[PDB]
Amino acid sequence: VGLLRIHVKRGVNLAIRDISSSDPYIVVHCGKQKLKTRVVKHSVNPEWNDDLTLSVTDPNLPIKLTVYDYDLLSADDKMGEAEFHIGPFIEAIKFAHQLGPGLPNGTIIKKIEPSRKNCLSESSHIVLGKIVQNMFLRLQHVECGEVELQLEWI
Amino acid sequence: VGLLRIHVKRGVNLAIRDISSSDPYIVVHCGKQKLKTRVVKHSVNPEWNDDLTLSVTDPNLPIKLTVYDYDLLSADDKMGEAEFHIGPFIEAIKFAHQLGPGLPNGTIIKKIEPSRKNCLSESSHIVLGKIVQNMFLRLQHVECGEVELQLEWI
Ligand SMILES: [Ca+2]
Ligand SMILES: [Ca+2]
Repeated sequence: VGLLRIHVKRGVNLAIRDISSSDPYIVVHCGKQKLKTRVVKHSVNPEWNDDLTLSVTDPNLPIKLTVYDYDLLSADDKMGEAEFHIGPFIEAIKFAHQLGPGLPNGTIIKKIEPSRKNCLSESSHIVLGKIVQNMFLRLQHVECGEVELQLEWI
Repeated sequence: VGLLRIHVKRGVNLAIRDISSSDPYIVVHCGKQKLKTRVVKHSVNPEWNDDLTLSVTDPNLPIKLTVYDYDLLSADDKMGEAEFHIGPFIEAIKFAHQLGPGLPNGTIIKKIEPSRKNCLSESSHIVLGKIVQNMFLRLQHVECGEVELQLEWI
């Protein structure tokens, strides 16, 4: 158990779902938690700069992220989804805690490579007072779009 | 200058463009060469197993790959595109030639990591009598699909 802070920074080249634009927001859901960002109107490169805080019980179940086009009068169209795992992040955190302040500032603790078994668009760095994981996610099931976020815990 | 053999092996989870299926084929084009594979009817996981042979003049210009849904009565719908570079491959080839048969069979000469500046879905290996590059490409501008190919030269 712990508290995962997801800083949702921005979307890049998101899909159009309302002809001229989209009104994108993100839903994160982990088991049964569902948290949402604010809506950015008429944008496919939204700068959400929005923080979500997730309560982790089970560090091994994936965290799902979905982008939607907000529309007041109909169900919101999906604009891509991605999953990520926070196992490696939680382990990098345990380590840094057990080493103490002897671990130098700016140290990259772990590099995670994009593969066919994840949604990274580039190598994800776990970096050190705070351990942080920088993620650039390739959205699945959509013709374009990426989301950039940074993870914190706890 | 040289001859690039592109073994187009298969497509994986390609997009639907004719409701129930697609009839996918690939066009490769490098500057002004345009070469096409055979059409696989009613498939989104086509096993093309088809060879294309490209004449390279300029090793630094990208090779573009596009998948299309063949339809006799209308322009063929695009089903994704990708670009790849053969610079690193040609250099791995020069090397193996200059070393000679002292270079062990099965040796991985180069690993190329997926990044936001390429279309790899996983790390691409350049491997040795023949130098070969294995590529798994993530298609762009489409909601799903990958193409697996192997490069040979010359
Ligand atoms: Ca809308
Ligand atoms: Ca068709």
